[PDB]
Amino acid sequence: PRPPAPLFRDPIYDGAADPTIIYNHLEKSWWILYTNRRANQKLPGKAFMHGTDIGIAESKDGGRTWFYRGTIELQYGRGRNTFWAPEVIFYEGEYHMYVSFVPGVPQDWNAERYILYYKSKNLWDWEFVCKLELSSNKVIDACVFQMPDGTFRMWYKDEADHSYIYAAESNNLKDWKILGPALTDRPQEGPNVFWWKSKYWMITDPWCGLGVYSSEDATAWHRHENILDRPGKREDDGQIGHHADVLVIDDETAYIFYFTHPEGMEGTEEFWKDSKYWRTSLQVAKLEYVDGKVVCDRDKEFDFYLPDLF
Ligand SMILES: [Ca+2]
Ligand SMILES: [Mg+2]
Repeated sequence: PRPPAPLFRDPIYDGAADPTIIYNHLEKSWWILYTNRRANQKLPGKAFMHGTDIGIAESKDGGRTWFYRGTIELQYGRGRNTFWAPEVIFYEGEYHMYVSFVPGVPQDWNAERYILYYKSKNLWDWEFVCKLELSSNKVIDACVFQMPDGTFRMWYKDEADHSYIYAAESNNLKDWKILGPALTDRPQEGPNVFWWKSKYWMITDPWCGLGVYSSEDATAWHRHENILDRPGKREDDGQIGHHADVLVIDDETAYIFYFTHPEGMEGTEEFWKDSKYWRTSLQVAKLEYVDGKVVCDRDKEFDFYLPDLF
């Protein structure tokens, strides 16, 4: 059947955003990990975006039904801090998380941002490995893809360099070498790289729907039309899509997980003055390949199924 719409709302703060989907091999279930903004609280300034943990949504029926399981509450030093937009990959029997960190609970954008590396055997329990040394101390929104020579490539947003997408590389998943700016066409965030239809694709969030790029080498990018830039008809899908994660099932089947601010009015003073605008909803849509380009009709019915990985 068609996926649920919305796919999922967080039942603690209703601030589900920046979804990353990961198969839980031990419990044989699909997990979505998400930034949980404190969206249903009456808070000063931009506080609702901060003091965040990672929420867990689980499906045992291939994504037809989702249930909140709880939080991943990470620690980096002392106090109440901010955790954003985890990347999680399974590799050599372990889960590898690249999570964005903001010190304390800011009420504005006047703070550093780091990417931190945590590891887990079971997706519940995480051990701190290290802080990544990237191009600045204002870096967020890691995504990782393993290249054919075995080297892992990372993309992230550098807010200290015009909010451009940067690339880095690692052979051991711990130590990362800066490759430099990957995209210098526009400020954007939430990079997501995948392989499909014999090409590399990057999805970005330039805040007017999602950017779409293709590459033969995951270095030289060719820009295509945005997706999820027009309102959808489904419940809570009537606004631009944000910060996506792509799951490739097979050569014909790829799903895009994203979030909306369903009440809209982003980019206005009204957004910050009325907490009704703060809530976010997870969504899924099906990617298509038309005239050599990845496209998406968020309104088109499809039979959503997330099979167990064997
Ligand atoms: Ca991401
Ligand atoms: Mg992913």
